[PDB]
Amino acid sequence: QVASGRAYIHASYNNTIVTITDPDGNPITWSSGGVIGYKGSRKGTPYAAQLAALDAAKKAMAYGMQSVDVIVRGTGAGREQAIRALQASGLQVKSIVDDTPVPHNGCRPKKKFR
Amino acid sequence: ARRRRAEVRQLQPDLVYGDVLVTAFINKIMRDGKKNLAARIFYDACKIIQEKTGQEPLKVFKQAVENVKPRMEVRSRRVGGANYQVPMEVSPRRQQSLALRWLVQAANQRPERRAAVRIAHELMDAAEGKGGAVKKKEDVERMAEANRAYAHYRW
Amino acid sequence: AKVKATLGEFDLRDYRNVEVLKRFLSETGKILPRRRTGLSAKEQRILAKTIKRARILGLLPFTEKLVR
RNA sequence: GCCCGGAUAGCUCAGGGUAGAGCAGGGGAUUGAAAAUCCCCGUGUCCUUGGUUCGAUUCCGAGUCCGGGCACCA
RNA sequence: AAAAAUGUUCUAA
RNA sequence: UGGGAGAGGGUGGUGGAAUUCCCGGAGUAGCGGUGAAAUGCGCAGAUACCGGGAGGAACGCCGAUGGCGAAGGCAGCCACCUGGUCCACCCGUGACGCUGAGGCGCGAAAGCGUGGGGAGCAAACCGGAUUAGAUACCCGGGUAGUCCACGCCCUAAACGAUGCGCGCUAGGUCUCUGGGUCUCCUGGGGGCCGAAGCUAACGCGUUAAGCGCGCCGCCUGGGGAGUACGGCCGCAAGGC
Ligand SMILES: [Mg+2]
Ligand SMILES: [Mg+2]
Ligand SMILES: [Mg+2]
Ligand SMILES: [Mg+2]
Ligand SMILES: [Mg+2]
Ligand SMILES: [Mg+2]
Ligand SMILES: [Mg+2]
Ligand SMILES: [Mg+2]
Ligand SMILES: [Mg+2]
Ligand SMILES: [Mg+2]
Ligand SMILES: [Mg+2]
Ligand SMILES: [Mg+2]
Ligand SMILES: [Mg+2]
Ligand SMILES: [Mg+2]
Ligand SMILES: [Mg+2]
Ligand SMILES: [Mg+2]
Ligand SMILES: [Mg+2]
Ligand SMILES: [Mg+2]
Ligand SMILES: [Mg+2]
Ligand SMILES: [Mg+2]
Ligand SMILES: [Mg+2]
Ligand SMILES: [Mg+2]
Ligand SMILES: [Mg+2]
Ligand SMILES: [Mg+2]
Ligand SMILES: [Mg+2]
Ligand SMILES: [Mg+2]
Ligand SMILES: [Mg+2]
Ligand SMILES: [Mg+2]
Ligand SMILES: [Mg+2]
Ligand SMILES: [Mg+2]
Ligand SMILES: [Mg+2]
Ligand SMILES: [Mg+2]
Ligand SMILES: [Mg+2]
Ligand SMILES: [Mg+2]
Ligand SMILES: [Mg+2]
Ligand SMILES: [Mg+2]
Ligand SMILES: [Mg+2]
Ligand SMILES: [Mg+2]
Ligand SMILES: [Mg+2]
Ligand SMILES: [Mg+2]
Repeated sequence: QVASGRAYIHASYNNTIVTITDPDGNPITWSSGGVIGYKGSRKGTPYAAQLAALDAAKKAMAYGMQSVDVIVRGTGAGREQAIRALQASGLQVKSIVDDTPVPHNGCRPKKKFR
Repeated sequence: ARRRRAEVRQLQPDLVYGDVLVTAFINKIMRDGKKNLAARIFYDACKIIQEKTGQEPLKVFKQAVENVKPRMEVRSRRVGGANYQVPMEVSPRRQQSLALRWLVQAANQRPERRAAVRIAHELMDAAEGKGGAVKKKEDVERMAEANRAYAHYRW
Repeated sequence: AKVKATLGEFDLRDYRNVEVLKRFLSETGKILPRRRTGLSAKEQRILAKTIKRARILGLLPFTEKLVR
């Protein structure tokens, strides 16, 4: 068991996957818009990301997880709702940092993204 | 309406209880303009509720109405090309009107013969949170709780 | 508030001047524009190149994350 | 011929003191619709028979039927 | 941020 | 002569982000995807997170309405080699100039040959949806190819649809880059708005599409047709 950890919000226009780790980044537990029975387009909504975050923290706090540094990736509409949910869960959200991957003009995107 | 809103029509308080809520209700009982018929039905039902479970019926009537007011209901929206079930709260006006509508509506579902018995028995059940108009209101509130995912599409 | 003001006289090619140069990078590691830098056209090209060098020598970041 | 298994709602599949979930069914909200979605609703001797326990889906014994398995075949 | 194809010939008064 | 700006070109090297893959950890019921789906992927441990490794391509911010080039075209950073160009001084030569049929060289992408390389992407192709159909659009895969070297191809909305050079005919405004005496004056570019004038009009307007001269290329109604025949080029495709 551990007390402090990190909370990761991978969140695209498709879904929002929250995994709580430990100080070493090793996952303590995880959740997403699929762990709450949404399948399909719904998995990408703000409410889906809220329940996903609440199911993330309520699973991690159930391990003694008290303090989380919030690392945020992606740009999907469930992004802000996830951060809000983490401060309302009961966790001592000690930080929020946006670590969204951005290339320095590297690999050619799919046609969908050019 | 396109230009300005609709100005809500104020009704004359009914001559027995002095209540505009009773009036709107009697208007929901009324068909083809036969108001006095609908007046007798609401009032002959008012007697019965003063009998069966002796209580001030206006207080029972307002518990039925209160326990039928839906606080939320789905509505269809648009964005791109969709027609969702958007959970939107109900305006206090539409709150009251859906109750009055479903009250009479579900009361007329009931199987007893004469109307005032149907009206009285639903208002007795609905004042205790049972019967048709409740199972409809609750059901509406259930569907909105379900589509809380499409709540971000609320205006 | 522009950076050319917030600093005295400096050499736009000392790629080893971390204390001078880092003032020209946002909180998120990016080379500031002239609207922040305050350098001219010709000055801005010189600064960026010498910034770019210092990144290669590990003196400046290529990118930092964003804190709230 | 023996070992390992199943049998529970219409179809699948979950399981000492509940009889379950999903999909097919029905009304309903939805839409130009075909759907996806959202609500509720049904559908049991838990194969049968005897016992265990205060009581049986469960446990056991038996068989009834159907699965898997292996060996044999004069 | 776009569901859905088509309109026989001559005459356009 | 002394200077300046620049993604101008060629060669060698080299940095970080990012994606894919592999390995180890940790962790669990989904992920991904769309309008919604499905295909796909996932209890054989995926996705999401951390650490390690490999390899390829492209260079975020700077970055611009910017710069350079004859055009195509050129963008991390370092060095080497090389071109053009601009300015100052007014020092040298003495009309040595302009253009330019042929010729020669250069020439985006795609394509072709021989090797190599192959992360991502993606003609073809397969699958999923959509649809009356869907040999499409959307989704999951995916081989050329995209990348390198060398050799070919020589095409284009190769565009400013505006050949090159010179001279002449208001200014205002913005910008790049030199020089000055640094208000500002002056060069050389890049745009805008506009005098006169031009224009069928749109518009052009010292970056002319104005006024002139020189030379070149080209047009002569549409379709047939950039086809046929001939000829030349090319491995072919196909070009002229
Ligand atoms: Mg999704
Ligand atoms: Mg130096
Ligand atoms: Mg036997
Ligand atoms: Mg069955
Ligand atoms: Mg069989
Ligand atoms: Mg459309
Ligand atoms: Mg036809
Ligand atoms: Mg010189
Ligand atoms: Mg692993
Ligand atoms: Mg599968
Ligand atoms: Mg297992
Ligand atoms: Mg599985
Ligand atoms: Mg490799
Ligand atoms: Mg002289
Ligand atoms: Mg002389
Ligand atoms: Mg070529
Ligand atoms: Mg090529
Ligand atoms: Mg090749
Ligand atoms: Mg692909
Ligand atoms: Mg198909
Ligand atoms: Mg297809
Ligand atoms: Mg078909
Ligand atoms: Mg594809
Ligand atoms: Mg391939
Ligand atoms: Mg080549
Ligand atoms: Mg152009
Ligand atoms: Mg031409
Ligand atoms: Mg010419
Ligand atoms: Mg130029
Ligand atoms: Mg100028
Ligand atoms: Mg004029
Ligand atoms: Mg003329
Ligand atoms: Mg006109
Ligand atoms: Mg005009
Ligand atoms: Mg003009
Ligand atoms: Mg001018
Ligand atoms: Mg012709
Ligand atoms: Mg030909
Ligand atoms: Mg041709
Ligand atoms: Mg021929």
